[PDB]
Amino acid sequence: SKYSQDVLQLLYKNKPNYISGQSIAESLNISRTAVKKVIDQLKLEGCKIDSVNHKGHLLQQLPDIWYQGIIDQYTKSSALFDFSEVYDSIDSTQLAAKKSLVGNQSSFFILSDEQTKGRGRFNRHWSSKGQGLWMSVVLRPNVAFSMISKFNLFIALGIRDAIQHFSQDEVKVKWPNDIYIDNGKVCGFLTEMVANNDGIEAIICGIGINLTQQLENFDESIRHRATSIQLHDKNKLDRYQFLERLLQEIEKRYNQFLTLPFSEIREEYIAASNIWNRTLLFTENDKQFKGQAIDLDYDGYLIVRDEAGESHRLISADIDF
Amino acid sequence: SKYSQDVLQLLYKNKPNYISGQSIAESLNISRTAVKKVIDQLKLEGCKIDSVNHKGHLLQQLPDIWYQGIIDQYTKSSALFDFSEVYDSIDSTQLAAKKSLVGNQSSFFILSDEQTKGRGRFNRHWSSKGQGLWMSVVLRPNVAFSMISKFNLFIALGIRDAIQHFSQDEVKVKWPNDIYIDNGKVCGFLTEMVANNDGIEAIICGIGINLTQQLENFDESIRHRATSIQLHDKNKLDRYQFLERLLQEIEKRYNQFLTLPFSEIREEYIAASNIWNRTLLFTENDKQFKGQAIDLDYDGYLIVRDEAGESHRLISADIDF
Ligand SMILES: Cc1ccc2oc(=O)n(CCCCn3nnc(CCCCC[C@@H]4SC[C@@H]5NC(=O)N[C@@H]54)c3F)c2c1
Ligand SMILES: Cc1ccc2oc(=O)n(CCCCn3nnc(CCCCC[C@@H]4SC[C@@H]5NC(=O)N[C@@H]54)c3F)c2c1
Repeated sequence: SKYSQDVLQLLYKNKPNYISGQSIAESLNISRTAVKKVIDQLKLEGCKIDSVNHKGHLLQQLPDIWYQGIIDQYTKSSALFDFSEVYDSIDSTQLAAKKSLVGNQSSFFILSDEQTKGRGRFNRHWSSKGQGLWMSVVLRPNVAFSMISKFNLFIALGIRDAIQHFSQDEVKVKWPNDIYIDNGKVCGFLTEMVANNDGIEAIICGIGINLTQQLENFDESIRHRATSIQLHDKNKLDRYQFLERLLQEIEKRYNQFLTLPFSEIREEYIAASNIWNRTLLFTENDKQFKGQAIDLDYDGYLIVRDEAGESHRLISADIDF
Repeated sequence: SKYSQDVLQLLYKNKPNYISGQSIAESLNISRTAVKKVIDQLKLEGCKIDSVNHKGHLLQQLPDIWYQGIIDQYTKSSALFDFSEVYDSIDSTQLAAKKSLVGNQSSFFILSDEQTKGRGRFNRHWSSKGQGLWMSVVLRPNVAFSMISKFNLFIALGIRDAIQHFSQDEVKVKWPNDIYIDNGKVCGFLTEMVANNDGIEAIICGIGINLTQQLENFDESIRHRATSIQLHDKNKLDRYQFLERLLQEIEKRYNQFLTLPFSEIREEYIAASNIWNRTLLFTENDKQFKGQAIDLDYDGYLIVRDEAGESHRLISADIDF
């Protein structure tokens, strides 16, 4: 409805108090009966809303659907993000972000319940409705373009922390672009930039996180190597609580990226990684080789000793277990 | 008119032969009288068209206006460019290019007679109708993002050569981003990219060239340091001939960029530069200093000895004479 988001936003703003239908009606300049109809539709879409005669309405719980009016409250109080765009379905949050950043210096993010053309690294296929967080973040660091790599390392730890807050099981980073919970890939992200020789015009970080998929919801080919946050959380995973936590952690790590050399988080990163003490398969255009991760150095390069005993120093790699 | 571009394209395709009105009418499935009206309007817009009873029409000369139908013939025979977009007016060819490249791997260029929001380096103001070439080129080199700097060096020589073909006076490059004809800035360009750690998604090269401005057409504040190609060409500068030459040279230098190390053009570059043997003013965020250009090294870095005797090695700089 035209006013569904405004009513939802009023309900969210007023937790933990009940708000009367009349207060909503006056706030939006519509009748009591249009408020009641909007609230009925919200309950029909899966809003858990307690209604009490003479007292009004209390939003208790949101469904597994993104609502622009709620996310507006997230950006309103954000020192980092100017706005968000929220979609039920699009081709890709990353395509949208790359278009929306042109011609302005706004920091913002784009969320979609579903992507019809989700793309990962190397143009690989990735995005079902209701089961995952599909998000692109656009930021404006005043730094040289060579700093993209370090951004990628900082943001990994923020994403890992946010997921770890909801998982009873250990959450690890696979350098440089994925997150795992006990052999199951729960998240992929990729950092892209627009830049020139004078500096970066935008960072676009694309983040895809499996939230509520049950094993039955993964292809039988990938079930053993894929997982969702819900499969490691004894409690219902609430996507809004999770998003709030993810944005706090993104901001924390972005400010670290702007203020700290990577050598100051390198030990934490190494201890959060699951690439050690195992044979790794590296793909590099037309050539593939096996090797071992020896170190992650002060500049974020992975130090590798390959099967033939030769050392490599890689800013990035395409790694399989 | 709906068919003005199709008729213009037929006339251009048929040089050096005359084409009859009937042949155009049959080609486009319209009447002789609509062909005659279109041709009258083309002549009114400044098309020099010879019409001869019983023989037909010969396009002899185009006005100082960009026509999509002509540029289509330029991209049709190009091994490099898939298409172009041609505008009478837009905010910026570079904004448009950055939007049009999202979600595809096409190579293309964007031309506008006028820009209302032309922007150079550091968001500086730059774009009058009828007097200049305002163009953005989008290319798809399969290379690492650190290669942007070398692209910038190769393209400089192509732009310089194209201008030099029409100027009786020596044309020089001011590293890293401008072209001069005897103390007059005739061109600015800037190379930008979209990239991630796995490689470049697009090069966007924005090129602005003063073509036909007379000194009266420059602000009185910049007249002594600004120039146009026309002011150094005893012959009428024809913008289409010039564009054709500029695109040949862009392609030549792009293929060099893809195949040669910079050390193979470094000597030519040094001999084409006008930054030697003079005091230069460098601006670097909040600090400014004076210095001398000592060398351009094998990697494209400018070697500078500053006024205090300290050496600097700069991938890029903000330089004034
Ligand atoms: C979690 C999970 C588990 C098992 C999987 O078996 C799969 O086949 N897949 C999909 C492909 C994952 C490979 N990949 N490529 N690039 C990356 C890193 C970048 C991924 C793109 C992230 C976001 S999604 C929102 C935004 N809008 C886009 O179009 N991209 C970005 C990968 F992990 C499996 C996946
Ligand atoms: C020729 C000429 C002579 C005298 C001048 O006195 C001036 O004030 N100006 C304008 C500013 C020139 C400084 N500049 N900044 N970045 C650069 C390099 C990048 C310039 C942008 C080029 C293209 S134009 C098509 C495309 N679409 C855009 O928005 N940008 C690009 C500069 F030379 C004078 C200029």
